[PDB]
Amino acid sequence: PKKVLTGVVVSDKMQKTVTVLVERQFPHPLYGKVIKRSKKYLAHDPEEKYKLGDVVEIIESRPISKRKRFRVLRLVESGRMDLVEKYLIRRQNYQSLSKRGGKA
Amino acid sequence: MVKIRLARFGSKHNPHYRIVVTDARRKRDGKYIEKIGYYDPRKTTPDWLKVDVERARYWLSVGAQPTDTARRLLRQAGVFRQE
Amino acid sequence: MLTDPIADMLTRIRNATRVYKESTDVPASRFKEEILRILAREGFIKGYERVDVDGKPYLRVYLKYGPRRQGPDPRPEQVIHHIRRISKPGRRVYVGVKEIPRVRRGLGIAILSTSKGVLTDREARKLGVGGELICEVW
Amino acid sequence: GRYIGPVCRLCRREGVKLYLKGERCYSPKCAMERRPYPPGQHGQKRARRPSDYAVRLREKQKLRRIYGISERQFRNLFEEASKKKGVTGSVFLGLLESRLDNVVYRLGFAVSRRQARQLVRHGHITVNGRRVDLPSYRVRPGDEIAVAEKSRNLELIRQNLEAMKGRKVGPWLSLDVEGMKGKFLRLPDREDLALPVNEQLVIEFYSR
Amino acid sequence: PTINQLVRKGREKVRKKSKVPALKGAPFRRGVCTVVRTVTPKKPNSALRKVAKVRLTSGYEVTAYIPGEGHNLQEHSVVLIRGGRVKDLPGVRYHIVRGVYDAAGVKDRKKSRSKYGTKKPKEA
RNA sequence: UGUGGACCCGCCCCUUGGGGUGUGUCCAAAGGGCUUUGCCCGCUUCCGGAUGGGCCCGCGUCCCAUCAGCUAGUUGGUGGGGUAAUGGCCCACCAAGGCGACGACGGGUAGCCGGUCUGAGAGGAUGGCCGGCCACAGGGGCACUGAGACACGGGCCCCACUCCUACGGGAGGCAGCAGUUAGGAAUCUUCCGCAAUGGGCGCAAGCCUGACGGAGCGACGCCGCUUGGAGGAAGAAGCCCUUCGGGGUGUAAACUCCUGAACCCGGGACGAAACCCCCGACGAGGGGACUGACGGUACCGGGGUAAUAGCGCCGGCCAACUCCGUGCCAGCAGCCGCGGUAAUACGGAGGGCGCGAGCGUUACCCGGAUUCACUGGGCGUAAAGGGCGUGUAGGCGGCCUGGGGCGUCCCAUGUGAAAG
RNA sequence: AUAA
RNA sequence: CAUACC
Ligand SMILES: [Mg+2]
Ligand SMILES: [Mg+2]
Ligand SMILES: [Mg+2]
Ligand SMILES: [Mg+2]
Ligand SMILES: [Mg+2]
Ligand SMILES: [Mg+2]
Ligand SMILES: [Mg+2]
Ligand SMILES: [Mg+2]
Ligand SMILES: [Mg+2]
Ligand SMILES: [Mg+2]
Ligand SMILES: [Mg+2]
Ligand SMILES: [Mg+2]
Ligand SMILES: [Mg+2]
Ligand SMILES: [Mg+2]
Ligand SMILES: [Mg+2]
Ligand SMILES: [Mg+2]
Ligand SMILES: [Mg+2]
Ligand SMILES: [Mg+2]
Ligand SMILES: [Mg+2]
Ligand SMILES: [Mg+2]
Ligand SMILES: [Mg+2]
Ligand SMILES: [Mg+2]
Ligand SMILES: [Mg+2]
Ligand SMILES: [Mg+2]
Ligand SMILES: [Mg+2]
Ligand SMILES: [Mg+2]
Ligand SMILES: [Mg+2]
Ligand SMILES: [Mg+2]
Ligand SMILES: [Mg+2]
Ligand SMILES: [Mg+2]
Ligand SMILES: [Mg+2]
Ligand SMILES: [Mg+2]
Ligand SMILES: [Mg+2]
Ligand SMILES: [Mg+2]
Ligand SMILES: [Mg+2]
Ligand SMILES: [Mg+2]
Ligand SMILES: [Mg+2]
Ligand SMILES: [Mg+2]
Ligand SMILES: [Mg+2]
Ligand SMILES: [Mg+2]
Ligand SMILES: [Mg+2]
Ligand SMILES: [Mg+2]
Ligand SMILES: [Mg+2]
Ligand SMILES: [Mg+2]
Ligand SMILES: [Mg+2]
Ligand SMILES: [Mg+2]
Ligand SMILES: [Mg+2]
Ligand SMILES: [Mg+2]
Ligand SMILES: [Mg+2]
Ligand SMILES: [Mg+2]
Ligand SMILES: [Mg+2]
Ligand SMILES: [Mg+2]
Ligand SMILES: [Zn+2]
Repeated sequence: PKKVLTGVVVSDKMQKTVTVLVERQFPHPLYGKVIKRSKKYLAHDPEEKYKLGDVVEIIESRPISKRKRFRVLRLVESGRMDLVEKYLIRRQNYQSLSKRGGKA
Repeated sequence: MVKIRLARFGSKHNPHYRIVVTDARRKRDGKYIEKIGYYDPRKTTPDWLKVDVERARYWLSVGAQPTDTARRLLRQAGVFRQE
Repeated sequence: MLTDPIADMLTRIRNATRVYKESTDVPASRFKEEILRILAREGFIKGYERVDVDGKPYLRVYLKYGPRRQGPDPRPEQVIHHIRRISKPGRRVYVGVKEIPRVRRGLGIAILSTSKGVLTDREARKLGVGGELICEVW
Repeated sequence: GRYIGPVCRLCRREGVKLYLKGERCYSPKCAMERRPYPPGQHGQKRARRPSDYAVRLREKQKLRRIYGISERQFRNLFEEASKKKGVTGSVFLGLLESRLDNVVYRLGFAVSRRQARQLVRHGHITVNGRRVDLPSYRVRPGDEIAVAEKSRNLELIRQNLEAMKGRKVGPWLSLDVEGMKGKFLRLPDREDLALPVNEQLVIEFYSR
Repeated sequence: PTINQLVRKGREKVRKKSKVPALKGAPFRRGVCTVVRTVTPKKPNSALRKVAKVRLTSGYEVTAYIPGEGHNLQEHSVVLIRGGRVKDLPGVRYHIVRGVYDAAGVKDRKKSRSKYGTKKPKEA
């Protein structure tokens, strides 16, 4: 089966391409606690249709670029900017954590 | 081209062949597609040739080609016999 | 805040028995209650009941001990020798039916929560499920 | 056989009549009766308390030095008997006792086991009518242990079996004289042998 | 630690540094003597102890001990070292094999013969 | 010639470039052999099967954060080129993106796996024989030919090295089998055979196979086997000890009889029945013939000799003690420790313990080590609470009801090759 | 001064 | 007790 993931668009600043973020709950090998863990996929949005905040299903597909191997399969729910903001702070933090300069 | 042939499985001076289907370019004792019988030449036991005609027939039906020996053994276990 | 309310109860109970109270109050939840149902059934308590302290809903557990003993120290044997939370927050513990533990060669129980509901070890194995291993009691 | 040395200095180390010689061991000797202390310039001073270990060690030696067998071949049997199903101790005894070199002794063809070892290695013993010249060979149940057809009128064998006429052989062995033929009925069970070994101890020594 | 912490960091496994860089891992290593010495022990010991500074095919200069009552090693003797600290001379971690190369076997020794490396006294 | 296929455009079904269908255009072939009018082997186009591959994806895959920022084909778009085929694979133009504390970037180390060792297990260590995949063929590039190669015993070029050289120029490439040399603590025969199995070409007969089947060297490892078996003193000699009576080596030896490893003689294999040939039909089926490297070996039968034993240890841990020598020396020593003139710890002897065609040593891995603790640890004084707050991410979160079913549980089913 |  | 130096 072409693998199908569900995710959150955290970027459409790109011609015909969305950045869907997909998470996966799972029990940890040694320690057993459940750990979340997430990965960014580039998805083919051929008709610049879906916008950030959309929650979409992503489908395994013959490659469109490198990085691009999925097409946005359908829309689930829309608008939910919590996870977008969630993901956005997450990277804003990186400003500190360094040697250099920037309020995180 | 896929063969039907004897892969060598005994030990030194004690040979046991394992009749198998395999791509003809495999090493003799390497990875095979399917075993369909065995054969001890030294007849050390009351059962020393076994086949499974159906699988043997199957493979032949799709152009498995038996070595001149495997064919002998195949024939002997009644693989060909149509009467 | 109260991070695990089940351990709170499990403990609340452990604490009470070690000073031999007649009963103890836990603040109430169906899930807590659904455990006491088993504690009670398997003989570990005398049972419980929804009392009501200061207008908020509690489950009074009625504890159960041995008979008075011999020599120095006549404090009776405990019935709940031992009782401890297995699965906890930030370490949830789930088991297959083939993995539900034999506690003390069955001299003790192991309450677990399945989609057929809260159940003893013997209950789930002889009923074919598995679930979140809540706590051993022996 | 194996070990090939003074055997009665071993009788005298285990403090037990071991009968590693059969005949003379029934005389007023076996070494034990008359002089039953340990060998060596020292074996007559007040014996210190054996360490927990010595006790379990000396006990294995007592068992192994009976059947006359290398530790390499002893342990190999014990490990096998261990892996195996059943009371791993008595299965061990069953295994030592299942040895052809020993079964020949049990059926009184040889008067000792050292003698029974050689009787096999020199080919005088047959199993199921075929010859076997290996002391190791594992007798299974149902097997018949003959004296070789062309060995029958031999001196050492004649005396040895006119002596067997009218004597009883273990409840797990058959035997007919004149036919020079035995039969391994069954693996003996722990109470069938009368071995001066704790044996439970032998297990403990092999996990030290 | 908390589980979330083991998750975050985890247990660090233990590295086990060698007691004996005779490199290669190898059981033994050949070298030449670049001085034979006498050394004083420590602690509650006193005696004169035979050692060598060896320069190895490992490309390493280590100080070996020369066991046995009698020894025949000189400031250019080739020798085979073999690991085995001498408890009393600090910084002496390897031993020299007696019976190999320039090093003679101990003389007229009758007991622990294969250490010290002496043949079998022959007669009937 | 057009069965049929390919390409453009249109239409239908399908849903990514899958399957039809119409016009137009384009594309086929090779002969050979005889028991010579019919068979055998070939050739051409299309559809399907089998087998072998390419590419893409989810998840898993060592250490350093004393490596925190990284990226310009970089990230996506359009159109091209390229390929069997997708794709920044490559190119032009356009947008300004992409990745990172869930560890990007850099550095260090490493072929990965089935498995292997260890462990009660969880775990730890490993990837050597064998099997699967990948990568490489003096070092670095490159394409040609092909169904397949960027090609170990094919081509070109640059580099380093050895060799021939008439000074311009040429020739090589064992990480195939043996073998030499060097380095090293250390690792085999320049052996026999294509008889078997397998491969390539041939219609076949055959040919070619250092694949392979065998032998050879090495106790390197496992397993099996021998150096004998029964009798034999109230206990020889020698060596040892002693309370000067004795006690030990010890049934051990001598010696009596009994079997008979070595060795000699005779028979002597299995592995091999197919290809081929004959009848039948060149099918099914039946009949016949040839073939053995190992090897005069394995095994069977007769003859027949008492016929290799070492090494470690004996203070405690740890089975096993007595004399002499030595005098903080000579030495031992895994740890604690022995030796300073009465040493069961050093060197010898007698005796003893343990293994035994081996026994010790050194090296390395797991174990004991709950001594990195998930199972299974700790931090008042033993090592360990951050000098204190505020708070970002993150972790965690009271009671009641309803939806969903991500986690969790259950049933069925596919996969989990062989070896182990 | 050093070792017991 | 056995040693080591001024
Ligand atoms: Mg050491
Ligand atoms: Mg010593
Ligand atoms: Mg046409
Ligand atoms: Mg047409
Ligand atoms: Mg379509
Ligand atoms: Mg069309
Ligand atoms: Mg044409
Ligand atoms: Mg023609
Ligand atoms: Mg295919
Ligand atoms: Mg650009
Ligand atoms: Mg393109
Ligand atoms: Mg493009
Ligand atoms: Mg990296
Ligand atoms: Mg590699
Ligand atoms: Mg592994
Ligand atoms: Mg452990
Ligand atoms: Mg290798
Ligand atoms: Mg390998
Ligand atoms: Mg090379
Ligand atoms: Mg070559
Ligand atoms: Mg060299
Ligand atoms: Mg061949
Ligand atoms: Mg062939
Ligand atoms: Mg004798
Ligand atoms: Mg004879
Ligand atoms: Mg004779
Ligand atoms: Mg031929
Ligand atoms: Mg004909
Ligand atoms: Mg035929
Ligand atoms: Mg003799
Ligand atoms: Mg002792
Ligand atoms: Mg004296
Ligand atoms: Mg001296
Ligand atoms: Mg003295
Ligand atoms: Mg003293
Ligand atoms: Mg001594
Ligand atoms: Mg010692
Ligand atoms: Mg252990
Ligand atoms: Mg551990
Ligand atoms: Mg601790
Ligand atoms: Mg302090
Ligand atoms: Mg402290
Ligand atoms: Mg503080
Ligand atoms: Mg500070
Ligand atoms: Mg502080
Ligand atoms: Mg705070
Ligand atoms: Mg927060
Ligand atoms: Mg939450
Ligand atoms: Mg809750
Ligand atoms: Mg709900
Ligand atoms: Mg679910
Ligand atoms: Mg398997
Ligand atoms: Zn005796």
